[PDB]
Amino acid sequence: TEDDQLIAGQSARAIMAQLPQEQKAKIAEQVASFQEEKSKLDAEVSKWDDSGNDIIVLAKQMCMIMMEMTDFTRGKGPLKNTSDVISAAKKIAEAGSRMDKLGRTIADHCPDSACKQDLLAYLQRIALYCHQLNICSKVKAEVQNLGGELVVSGVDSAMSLIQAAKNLMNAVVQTVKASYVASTKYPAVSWKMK
Amino acid sequence: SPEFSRTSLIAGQSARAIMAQLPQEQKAKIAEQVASFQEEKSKLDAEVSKWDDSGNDIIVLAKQMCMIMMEMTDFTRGKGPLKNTSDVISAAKKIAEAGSRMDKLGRTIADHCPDSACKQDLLAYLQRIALYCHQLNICSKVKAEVQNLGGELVVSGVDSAMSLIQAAKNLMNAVVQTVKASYVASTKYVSWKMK
Ligand SMILES: [Br-]
Ligand SMILES: [Br-]
Ligand SMILES: [Br-]
Ligand SMILES: [Br-]
Ligand SMILES: [Br-]
Repeated sequence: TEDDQLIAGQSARAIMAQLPQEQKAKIAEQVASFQEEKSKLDAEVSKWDDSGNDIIVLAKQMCMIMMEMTDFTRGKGPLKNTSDVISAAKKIAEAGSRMDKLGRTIADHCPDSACKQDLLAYLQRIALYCHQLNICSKVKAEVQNLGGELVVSGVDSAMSLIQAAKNLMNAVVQTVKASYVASTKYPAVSWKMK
Repeated sequence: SPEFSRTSLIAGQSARAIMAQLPQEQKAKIAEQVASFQEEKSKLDAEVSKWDDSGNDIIVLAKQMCMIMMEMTDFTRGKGPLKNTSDVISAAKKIAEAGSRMDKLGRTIADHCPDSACKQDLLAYLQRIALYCHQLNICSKVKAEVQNLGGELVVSGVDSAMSLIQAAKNLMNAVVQTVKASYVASTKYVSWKMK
C-alpha cells in the first residue's frame, strides 16, 4: 500500500527532493512567501499568553503542521508519502474546526456588528483554506512527455499546496486579531498580554 | 503523458500507465526482448497442444505459469491486468508456487525413472525452474528509475522491464524443456494421454 502511492517508483518526498533546480527554485520562492506569513503569525501570537487561550494554542499547532508540509515540498521534514501529507492536512482541518468553534462563541457574545461580521468572515476563510489544503494535499507530482522523454513535474502541486497554506496562515492571523477585538466588546478564551 | 486513474481514491499515474508511455526508444528495446520471449512461449504452445490436461498436473501447471508470465510481459508494455508494482510481485509469487508444485511432481517422476541419463536431464531442468522462479521474484521487485539529466528528472523503465522479460524467458524455456523431459522420463516407466 506504500507502493500503491509511489510516483515513478519512489516516495513522494523523495521525488520533491530530486526535482530539477528550476522547479526547486520556483518552490523556494513560494516557501519564502510562506515564511512572510509565518512571520506575521509569530509576531501576533507572541503578544498573547497561551494559558487559557486555546485559539493561540491551535494557531501555533496549525502553523507547525503547515511547516511540515512546506518542508515536504522541498523534499524534507517528516512527511514521506502522499498519505502523510493528506493526514497532515486532516490534522490542520481538525484544529481549524476547533478554532472555528471558539471563534463562533466569541462572535455570538459580541454585539458590535462590524466586529462580529469581520470575525465571522475570517472564520469562513479558515474553513475555505482548510478545505483547500485538504484538496491540494491529494494532488501528486505528475509525469509528462516532453521531447521524447518522460519527465517529472511537481512544481504546480507544491505551489498550490504552499499557496493554500499561505492563505490559511493569513486567515489564522486575522482570526486571532479579530477574536481579541470581538472579546473586548463582550469567556472560554482569556486574552492576557504576554 | 501517462494515463491518470483512481489509485490508493485520488488521481495518480500507475506503474502500468508509466510503462505505457515510455519513450519509443525505451519501448523499442522492450519489444525486442518481448519478441524473443514470444519465441520461447510458442515452443510451450506446441508442446502442450500435444497432450490432454486430465490427470497431468505437470501440464496444468505449465499453462498456469505461462499465462501469469504473459500478464507480466504485457505489464512491461503497459497492458494486461497487473496495474501496480505489488501486482507484478504477487504474480511472480504465484508463478513460484506453481513452480514449486511442478518441481515436486517432476522430482517424483525423475526418482521413478530407471534411465539414469533421462533422470539427470529431467532434474537439471527442474533446477532451472527453481532458479528462474527465484530470479523472476527478484526482478519483479525492481522499480523504474528517475535520473536528473538535461535539467529534467526523467523516468526510465527499460532496465526493470528488460530484466523482468529475460527472467520470464529463461523460466519459459525451462518449463518447456521440463515438459519434454517429464514425458521422456515417463516412457522409461500423471497421465500422458494425447488428444
Ligand atoms: Br537541474
Ligand atoms: Br518549471
Ligand atoms: Br466568549
Ligand atoms: Br492505468
Ligand atoms: Br505475450
